[PDB]
Amino acid sequence: STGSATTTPIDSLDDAYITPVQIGTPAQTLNLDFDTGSSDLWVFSSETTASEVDGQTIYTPSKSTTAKLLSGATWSISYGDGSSSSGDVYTDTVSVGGLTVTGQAVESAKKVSSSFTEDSTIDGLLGLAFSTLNTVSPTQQKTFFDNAKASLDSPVFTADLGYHAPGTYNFGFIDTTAYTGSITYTAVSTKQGFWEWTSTGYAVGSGTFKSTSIDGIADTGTTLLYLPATVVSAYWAQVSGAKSSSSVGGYVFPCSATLPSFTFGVGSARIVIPGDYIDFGPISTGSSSCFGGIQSSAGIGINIFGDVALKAAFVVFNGATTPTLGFASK
Repeated sequence: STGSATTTPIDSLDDAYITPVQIGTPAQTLNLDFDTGSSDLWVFSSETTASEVDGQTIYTPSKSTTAKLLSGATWSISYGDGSSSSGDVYTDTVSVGGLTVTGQAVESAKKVSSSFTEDSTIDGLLGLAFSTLNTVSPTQQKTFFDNAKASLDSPVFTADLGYHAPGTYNFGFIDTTAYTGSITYTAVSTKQGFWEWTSTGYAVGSGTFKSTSIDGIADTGTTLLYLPATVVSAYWAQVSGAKSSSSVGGYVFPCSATLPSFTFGVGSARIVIPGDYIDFGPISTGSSSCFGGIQSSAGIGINIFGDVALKAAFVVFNGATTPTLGFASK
């Protein structure tokens, strides 16, 4: 089997992407944030505290003929941005882009933190990291990918995120029309439950490439590119008037600037992030200070190749017995 679904930016900045997901019988379609940095499929639901729901579409298990309470199971998750959610668990039929899994754990939120409530466009998350990170207790549950894997034509999914445009998540096949040149594959460590890999270095603009190992994670659920402070300082030093602002919480730059590109290495290959991808617009409405898309990972404890980086590539998440990542230009 295969599946193919379009993923759509939630706003004009590409702060996140949503993908429609069918849950239950008859189908209830929710728009989920596919997150290769976590391993829980959780939804706004009929159980969510009413004051914490503001415009989201909810899953109502009582209206699904295939929903079953997973008795005694609970979940609770905290993300890198400080957000959180928790609740109880159903199993139900879940389809993505025509690919169906029966018996998928659908984590129903009883509580969500304010950032979730305030984002009306995201109805929940679909985690695509390794199932070792799944938070269900006392019986850990599998991701949608892990449950689909054995049925897929190939044990892979791909992320093809757009810049200010829709893109695609495919399951079970590699669309050879969706990228240019060849795909470079690189090793993955699953020791922390992430798609963790090592970039071979970077360049700023037209500058020379710096060969240096940068360990980090491929994380579709993180907006920005978080890299070591040395690398980030070297990038922003090329932008007149850029500075790190402790009050704003990262590097800002004059909205009048033209940003340089940023290149990262994948083995001997290179992915170029155009400068425009690094502009996250005014820090507050009408400001002439703009927020940067490359930020320091210092204090986060891991480097994160978030959407800023991944949207410059066609990315293969290879879930074979030994997982690997692949990157191609597009």
